[PDB]
Amino acid sequence: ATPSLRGRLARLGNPRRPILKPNKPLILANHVGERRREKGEATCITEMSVMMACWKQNEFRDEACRKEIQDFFDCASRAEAARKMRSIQENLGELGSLPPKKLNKLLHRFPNKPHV
Amino acid sequence: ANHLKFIARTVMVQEGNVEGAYRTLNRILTMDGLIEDIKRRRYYEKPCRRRQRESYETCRRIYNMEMARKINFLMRKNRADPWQGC
Amino acid sequence: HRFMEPYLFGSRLGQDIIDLEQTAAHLQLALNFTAHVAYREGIILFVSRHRQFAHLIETTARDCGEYAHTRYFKGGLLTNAPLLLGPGVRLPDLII
Amino acid sequence: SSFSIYPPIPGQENSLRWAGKKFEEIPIAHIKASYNNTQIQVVSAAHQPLAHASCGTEGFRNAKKGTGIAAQTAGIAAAAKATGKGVTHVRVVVKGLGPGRLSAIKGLTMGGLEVISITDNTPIPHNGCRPRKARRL
Amino acid sequence: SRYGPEYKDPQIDKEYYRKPLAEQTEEEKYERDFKKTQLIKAAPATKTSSVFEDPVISKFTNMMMKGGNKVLARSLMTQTLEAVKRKQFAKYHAASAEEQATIERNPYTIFHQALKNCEPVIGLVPILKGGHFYQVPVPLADRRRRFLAMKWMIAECREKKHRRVLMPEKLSQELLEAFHNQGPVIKRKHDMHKMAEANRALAHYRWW
Amino acid sequence: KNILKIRRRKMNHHKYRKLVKRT
RNA sequence: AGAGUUAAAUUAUAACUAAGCUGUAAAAAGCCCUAGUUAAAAUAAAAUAACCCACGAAAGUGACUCUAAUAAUCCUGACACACGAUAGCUAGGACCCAAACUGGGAUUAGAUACCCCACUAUGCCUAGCCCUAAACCCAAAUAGUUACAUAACAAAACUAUUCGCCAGAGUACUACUCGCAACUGCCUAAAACUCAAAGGACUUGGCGGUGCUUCACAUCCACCUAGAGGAGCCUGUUCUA
Ligand SMILES: [Mg+2]
Ligand SMILES: [Mg+2]
Ligand SMILES: [Mg+2]
Ligand SMILES: [Mg+2]
Ligand SMILES: [Mg+2]
Ligand SMILES: [Mg+2]
Ligand SMILES: [Mg+2]
Ligand SMILES: [Mg+2]
Ligand SMILES: [Mg+2]
Ligand SMILES: [Mg+2]
Ligand SMILES: [Mg+2]
Ligand SMILES: [Mg+2]
Ligand SMILES: [Mg+2]
Ligand SMILES: [Mg+2]
Ligand SMILES: [Mg+2]
Ligand SMILES: [Mg+2]
Ligand SMILES: [Mg+2]
Ligand SMILES: [Mg+2]
Ligand SMILES: [Mg+2]
Ligand SMILES: [Mg+2]
Ligand SMILES: [Mg+2]
Ligand SMILES: [Mg+2]
Ligand SMILES: [Mg+2]
Ligand SMILES: [Mg+2]
Ligand SMILES: [Mg+2]
Ligand SMILES: [Mg+2]
Ligand SMILES: [Mg+2]
Repeated sequence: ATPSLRGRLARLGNPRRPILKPNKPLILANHVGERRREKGEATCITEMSVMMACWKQNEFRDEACRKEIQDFFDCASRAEAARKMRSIQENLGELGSLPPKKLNKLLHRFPNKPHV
Repeated sequence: ANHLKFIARTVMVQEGNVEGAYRTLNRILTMDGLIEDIKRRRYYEKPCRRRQRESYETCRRIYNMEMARKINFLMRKNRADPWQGC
Repeated sequence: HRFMEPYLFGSRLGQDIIDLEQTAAHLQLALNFTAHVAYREGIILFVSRHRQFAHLIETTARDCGEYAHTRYFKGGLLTNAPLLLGPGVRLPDLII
Repeated sequence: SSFSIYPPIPGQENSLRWAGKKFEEIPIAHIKASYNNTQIQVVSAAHQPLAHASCGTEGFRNAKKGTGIAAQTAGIAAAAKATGKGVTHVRVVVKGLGPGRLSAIKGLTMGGLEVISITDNTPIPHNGCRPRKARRL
Repeated sequence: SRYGPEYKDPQIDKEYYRKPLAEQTEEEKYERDFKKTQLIKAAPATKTSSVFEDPVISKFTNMMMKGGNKVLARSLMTQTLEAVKRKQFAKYHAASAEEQATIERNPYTIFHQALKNCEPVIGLVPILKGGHFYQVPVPLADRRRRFLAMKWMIAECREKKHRRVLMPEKLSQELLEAFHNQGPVIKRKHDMHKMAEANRALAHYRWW
Repeated sequence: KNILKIRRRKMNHHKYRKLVKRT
């Protein structure tokens, strides 16, 4: 549940030492934060390792082993396909909540009233 | 040390699945808060900084809980408007 | 609202209850004032911003022969009337 | 198919065997994954060191051994030496949070060791020794 | 640039249109291709419906072309093909019966095989980190690999030859060496692979 | 803001400490 | 405030294995009496519980057990009395770990800094001093009200009884006095002289080697082609004449 807020802030009516020192006022805004984009990372490292394992033992020749190189090519193709498709699927769907653009309008429909 | 070994923070793999067992253990540690504590204990933090971090985290948790509660409350009104054009 | 306390009869398990004696007392005066304004050839504008009964209010105003406003109320409508409506426009004599 | 992720403690009477040996006699693999290096030591149940391999022992360098590929290679290097002495199942005990944490665990399987369990024995003091000061003053 | 975005690339394959009834998946697309009023660009002069032309050969000729002497580039390509054909025929006639069943005289297949042999597998990308540039190993696209394979051979044959030796004569020897996996192009590919194997530990710097 | 006066007082105190150390 | 105890980690210490360990964006230095696993006293500190908000006048206090114990039949009130975080001093003891200073290694034009390594005072116990903090929740104590009423921001505006302070700014947490186990110390604390300002809050631009999203199509990179800077000449400049 929501953590208690009674007796936390520094106010004239509060007799004790304040517990929380908010950086900004605890006012519920009418817009949620934008979804952060995930930082990318290198891919197919484990397959490049086994591809170079062929070269290190076979004096850098591709006629010795072929399955590792083909698997690395398949991994590169799959990584490219995932980079292309996920870049448009993730910004569209989250599977757990509404898009931030719709959430902002929903919050503007029923905003908070810090005043009056 | 004095406790018995292979009891705490131990997960048994299922049918040779190691990647999933490692993810399960990582989730165990994250939910128990050990990952954050280990990352924090690499360098000592002064008590003033610890208090500031605790206050900031508490305020952030309160704000996030209230925002999630309001989102769940207002989720009903996401339906299509029946009085369009009036 | 803080100013609704004198106009409330009480609270029935959280829900406030409005007394009907004062409701009727105010409504008699309101209807008398509206009828006198209509009798004296006054422009009556039914204003309401609520997306449930907009069509009903528009039909009621059409039947009455008075004017209605149930859409987005523009900024300088009543104040900057000579620039929002026309060169010389007669403002409504009653707003409901 | 009732499977429990909890370890099979010796105090119980469950009948689980790997290659005919009980969970207590299965060898151990201590993987210390630091922020700059990853070391693996495969020992027997009697605490007898069987195999040892670190990222620096594979011809890497200062910043080269700190990556996950170095730990993945060290896993295979340790697994080869473990299999050379007749080891088929091992209990992985991880120590420390580093980039080559899961890399060594999967490198063991790549090198041919079947992991039955992953134990996270990371030293977390109960506010004991004071660590070093923070960086970026 | 004069063609608008609505213009679509033409299809030159005649067998694609000769038998549209052999499959139904292509029918659903080729029936709506023209229904949407899709305009088609003009067919380029380089590309035609001839069966003796290859896109790889056309790309190599375009890369070898200097300025706008397409006629000279085409003549050089034809002379290189003639030279490799005659050099293969000479060895075919000089060899015994057992080698005749193994030696190949078709220039197109040996050209394609040499290009594939000299195609690199992975490349290096310079990434700036900490104020210094690191050559991170990176998988390469098919077009990039083919372009590098062609460019290495072209650059080697343009500069590493004697003045009296002509471009078709040098290219004929280089194609055979690449096909047999002995050429300096293959040596350069091996050098690139060894550099990538040396810098493999820096592959974590890549973020894609 | 008030940091200007704080820094001015800090500089004065530092100079006074250096003078005391020298003399 | 005393007395007793230690779960995790670490270490002095032994055995097996192995060669590096540590170190950073990258390196170098350092240790190879090194590293991993198994056992391991002493010192230091006291993960989660804590999304708890209690105790104490404040400072401050949250590993466990025991003893003593948290004034006032409750207003304000000092220069009087008693306390008073960290740091520092004196004498004795302990010293895992961290670390002023220092000595090396990086970077830089310089780096007596930020980065890494080793180590000292010190942080740890007893007694005696020192009595300072952005000792700030920058909001005095005691009993109240939501009446009138938004300079601005911020923690909304105010009553009744008091105490302590405030008279432009710099000079100035200064000099000269008194007092103090303090002697490079603390409290109190001016003047000459210079200026017409010194300041608090806010608005709009601009900037940001702040951060988060969307971009660069000859544009930044990943990449392509053709050139300049090398030679002669033409031509235009800057220089001597
Ligand atoms: Mg209190
Ligand atoms: Mg603030
Ligand atoms: Mg500082
Ligand atoms: Mg000054
Ligand atoms: Mg004591
Ligand atoms: Mg212990
Ligand atoms: Mg000792
Ligand atoms: Mg060295
Ligand atoms: Mg504790
Ligand atoms: Mg009391
Ligand atoms: Mg009193
Ligand atoms: Mg002290
Ligand atoms: Mg010491
Ligand atoms: Mg140290
Ligand atoms: Mg130095
Ligand atoms: Mg003190
Ligand atoms: Mg304080
Ligand atoms: Mg004050
Ligand atoms: Mg007082
Ligand atoms: Mg205003
Ligand atoms: Mg003055
Ligand atoms: Mg002072
Ligand atoms: Mg003084
Ligand atoms: Mg350009
Ligand atoms: Mg030219
Ligand atoms: Mg030039
Ligand atoms: Mg020139």
